[PDB]
Amino acid sequence: TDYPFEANNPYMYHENPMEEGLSMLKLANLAEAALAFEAVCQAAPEREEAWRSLGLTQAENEKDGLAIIALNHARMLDPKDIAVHAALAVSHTNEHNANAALASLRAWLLSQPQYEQFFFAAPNEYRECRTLLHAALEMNPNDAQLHASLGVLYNLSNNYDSAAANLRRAVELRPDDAQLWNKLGATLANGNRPQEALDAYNRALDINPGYVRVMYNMAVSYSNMSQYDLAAKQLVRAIYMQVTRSMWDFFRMLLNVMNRPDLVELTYAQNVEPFAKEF
Amino acid sequence: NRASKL
Repeated sequence: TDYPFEANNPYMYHENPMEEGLSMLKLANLAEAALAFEAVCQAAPEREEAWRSLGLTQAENEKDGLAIIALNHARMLDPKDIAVHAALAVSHTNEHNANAALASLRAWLLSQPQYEQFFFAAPNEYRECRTLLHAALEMNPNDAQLHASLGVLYNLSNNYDSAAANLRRAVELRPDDAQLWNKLGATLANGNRPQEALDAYNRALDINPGYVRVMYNMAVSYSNMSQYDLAAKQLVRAIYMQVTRSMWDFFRMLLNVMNRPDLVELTYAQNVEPFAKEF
Repeated sequence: NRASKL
């Protein structure tokens, strides 16, 4: 396997870890759900729903690398699972895999029977995607996933204003969708509008209190605005909820900038408790 | 400065 399964996974022993993973997702316990889904992928690697759920969870748990590995299994097993193509496009965009991101969006659109009929990293592939999505928008004008998909595409080319407009329309249409609010927030954040981003993230966290990616993104935006007390608080939540070293290193920089050398030294132990108390 | 994630 290309997937680095956690050793000593207690769900390996369980009757029905798939059910348990789904229930963990409903509860929003992402780390636990991922482990449960991992157990299913180990025991039954042909189970496409298992890889998809794993991939989906890992990306929300701020692990795009692990997400991609899992989603590619899902994509092999069911090339018409559009949730898999959608998530691959998102994680590849985050990872700046331009070609792979455009391949996923295109597959996302064309895998739907409904739809089946400059940018330096991948110029023509980009134009094609843009054209296909706009043509689809002509066939189905108020489709929130089409607007969201144009948001992903426009993030890829750093056209954060067009991305934000499309994604704002998507959340107007689906205001209880946690992923859409996070996507809008990330867009706004990357487009140097972190205050607005934080409002979107707050909506996302209210829907899914276990959305570790949103928590991380909030640490990022607060750090960008140099509100380090607020960044530190969100980052502690993120680290605690995630379970990593990259986040601890980011946390270390916050503690340094705020002139807390006593706390910086404590980050190597990687115990979140003194920091949970502190913040 | 820091990148945000979709």
